[PDB]
Amino acid sequence: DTVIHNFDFKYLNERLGNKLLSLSREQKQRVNNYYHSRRNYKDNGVVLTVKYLNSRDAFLDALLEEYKPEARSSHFILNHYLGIAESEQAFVRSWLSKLLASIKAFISSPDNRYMLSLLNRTLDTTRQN
Amino acid sequence: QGPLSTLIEQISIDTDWVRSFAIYCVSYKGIDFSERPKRLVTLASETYKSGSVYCLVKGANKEACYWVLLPKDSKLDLKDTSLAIKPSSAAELPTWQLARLLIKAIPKVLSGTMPEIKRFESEGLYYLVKSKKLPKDHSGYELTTVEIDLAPCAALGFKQTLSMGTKTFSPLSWFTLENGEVQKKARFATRYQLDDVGKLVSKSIKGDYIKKPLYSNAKNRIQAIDITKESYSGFQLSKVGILEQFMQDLKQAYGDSVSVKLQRIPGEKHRFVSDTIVKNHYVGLFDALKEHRLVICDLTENQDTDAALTLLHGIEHLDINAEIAEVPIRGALNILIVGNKDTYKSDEEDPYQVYRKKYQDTVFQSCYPERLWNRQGQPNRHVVEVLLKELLIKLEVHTRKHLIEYPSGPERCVYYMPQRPRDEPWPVYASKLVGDEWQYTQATQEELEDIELDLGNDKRHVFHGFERSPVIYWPETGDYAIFIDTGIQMLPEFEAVAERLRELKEGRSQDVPIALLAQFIEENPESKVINKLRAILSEWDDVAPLPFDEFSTIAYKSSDEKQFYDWLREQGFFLKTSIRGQSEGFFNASLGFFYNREQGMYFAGGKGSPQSKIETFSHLYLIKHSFDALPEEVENLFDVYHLRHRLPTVTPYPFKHLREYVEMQRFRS
Amino acid sequence: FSDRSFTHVSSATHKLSLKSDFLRRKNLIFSDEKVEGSLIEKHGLLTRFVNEADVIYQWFLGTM
DNA sequence: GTATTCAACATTTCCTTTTTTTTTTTTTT
DNA sequence: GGAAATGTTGAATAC
Ligand SMILES: [Mg+2]
Repeated sequence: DTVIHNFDFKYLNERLGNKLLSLSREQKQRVNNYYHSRRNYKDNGVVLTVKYLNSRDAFLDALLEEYKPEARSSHFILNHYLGIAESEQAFVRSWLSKLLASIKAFISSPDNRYMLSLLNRTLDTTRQN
Repeated sequence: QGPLSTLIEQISIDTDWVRSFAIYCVSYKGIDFSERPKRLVTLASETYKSGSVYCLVKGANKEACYWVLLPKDSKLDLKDTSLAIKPSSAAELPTWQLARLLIKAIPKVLSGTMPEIKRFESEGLYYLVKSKKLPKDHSGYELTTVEIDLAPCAALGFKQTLSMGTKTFSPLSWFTLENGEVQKKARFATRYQLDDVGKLVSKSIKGDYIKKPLYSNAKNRIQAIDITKESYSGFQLSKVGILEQFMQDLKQAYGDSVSVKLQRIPGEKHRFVSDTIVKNHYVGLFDALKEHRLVICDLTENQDTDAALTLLHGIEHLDINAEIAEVPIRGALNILIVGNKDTYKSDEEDPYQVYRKKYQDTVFQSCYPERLWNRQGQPNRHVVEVLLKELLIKLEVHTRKHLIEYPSGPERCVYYMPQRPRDEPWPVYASKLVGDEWQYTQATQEELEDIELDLGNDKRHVFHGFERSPVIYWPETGDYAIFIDTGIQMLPEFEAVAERLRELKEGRSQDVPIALLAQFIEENPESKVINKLRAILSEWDDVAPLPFDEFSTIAYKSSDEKQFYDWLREQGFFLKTSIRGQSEGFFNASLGFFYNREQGMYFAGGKGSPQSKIETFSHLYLIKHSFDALPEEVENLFDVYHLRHRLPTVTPYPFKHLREYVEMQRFRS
Repeated sequence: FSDRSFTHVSSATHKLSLKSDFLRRKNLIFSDEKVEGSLIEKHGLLTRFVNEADVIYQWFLGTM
């Protein structure tokens, strides 16, 4: 239900009428049953665990002070060694703490083997610090 | 005693302990005064090249010598026979000079002294605070440091103030031309090294930094106090945090043998200003502008921004009616949005200085059209309040009367202010209150001889030097009052704040176990905090302890919230506290208006609750006067909240009006 | 800017009008000193000319 | 390759966010 | 020429 990222289906329904086909409730139920038969998580014991992570400022600060043990303050470590301007510090502390908390929870898990972070920026050589 | 200042109360040094150093007196006596510029610019550098010098400090001007600090077994040796070198005991130096020597030597006393012969900390301590990456295709950083030094005070006698100025360093390569040569003002400059752990910037002849900004005359600034989230890590990167760090470093390097104690200003009377009182003053203030016609004009060449419409919209937002016009109207209040003054090549091309001389009897105010946008482009309301209040002040000047109520000043007094056209006479203008009309004249030369006679030893502040200061003069008695900025910054209680923030950091380092929170749920059902806590525990996992970042919804305002956090602290989790409260009083000396009548000292600060980030220190102002006791009415002159924008002022209100009168006489004459 | 129905917007603060000078031989887009804020003032001539020219051009393409 | 004093313009605040904070593609010309 | 009040650079001094 977006027109930036999709066709306007309010306009298409006005203009095409019933030439805009739609699979019905019975058909959707049949497709739902078919998809369940191929992805039967519940009868086989697959569990989906969801966490919502906010900023972890103390956790990030402890990690930064471990990264550079003899530096003075974690704000200084962020500025100098990571290369973050004074404007970007709060934003980076926000998006970095969540990423690192998720990574730590992934690693400490016993048998998960394959993580995929999805950020907005790429972590290529332009952000090597 | 009172609020804390950068004025130094006592410098205590165990002189017999300085066993650890050898001090020599380098005397450049004998050589002629003409030979002085020939053979003194390199005297510091010739002393530096001689051997293992820690640092040197230029002595008192009448003594005409350099004090040089060396290791205990080291011996100074210069090849010049004209110079006199004698060993000097540590007790012969003035105490503050010896302290300046020892403050300089701190970086190489903390380290291993690195037996390379050219150790040098000739320039003092520079604590690195911020760094900025250079623009692309350049290496290195722009280092923003805070320098700690002692300087004798100007206004006060035989007293010295500890200073915390910002200093910027830039890489030497930035000032090198493309052909490989460095610029004119980058060659022969002292070169600095950044420490490997990144604390200090110190002198090194192999260094890569010089003490210049990236762009000429550009100013960087370190904020005074930062407590934005009670973060000790952000407190450390402020001037007061650097001062606490320096006080730690001083006793690390020298033990208890060297100590610097700051002075507390005696606290007679300290009144505070609430935002409610300021708003009450301001809403009644603007109402006097209704019964005068206000004109907005836009005389910028190539009118492009239509900022005049923005000014009109902002003015009517404060319910003041105004009209836009193509040209200024004689006899009405006029705002002329003009271009920048330098970009107009001639006076007659500038709208400013033209209608100013044309309409000699008309209130004027000017602005640039960039100065009404924020950084996101929205209208800047503070600018339009400032413009309106400046218009009100100038209208009060022209009408020779007060339009709003002002506190009663002293009776039978004349306000004199010299005007910059330096030991030659200046034009001195006067203001005076008779009945309810303000008179403004220009002082005659017959009067100014009596003023200069009665001012005694203080005549130099008014009749000598660049930027002389205005006076309040009492003609029937010959008594005077001069209001002098001492340059002494007034500090908050930085040590107690530092302890509290360290305790909060230590407390917040732990995550709260679920058992404690469930126990508080069980024990205190009447607390209103319980529902938010249950919601948070429901959202949270069942085993992992709760991080402090989840508590951010629960403030420290309600009594139940305070009881909850105090219970957590009793369980061993010091998570939140109050430091901006007036009960603690840490951020006095940055608030309200302090006024010690007995000593003649006063300062002014912000109003309301202390901001989480404070950018400036309030200076201490001193009242030089000839009274036995200063008249009580003098302190009424500071009870105005519109000379400064919604803030207490540090100059009497008759001097603002007199300044505006002098500014009006620029074009009429 | 114009969506061909409403919500017309012009970068000019002014009311750009369109005048034919027969003393010269020129159509002049001259600027009355109108302010950008009063965009709901009288419809100028330059916008009308551009809209009509667009209509005629698209009419030519459709007729093609 | 000096140290110290000092006068001249910057900066932040203001009846209190500047606002959100990126990488990615086919085809004819 | 937003203001006041604070603050720093560069420059001259300069001992
Ligand atoms: Mg003015």
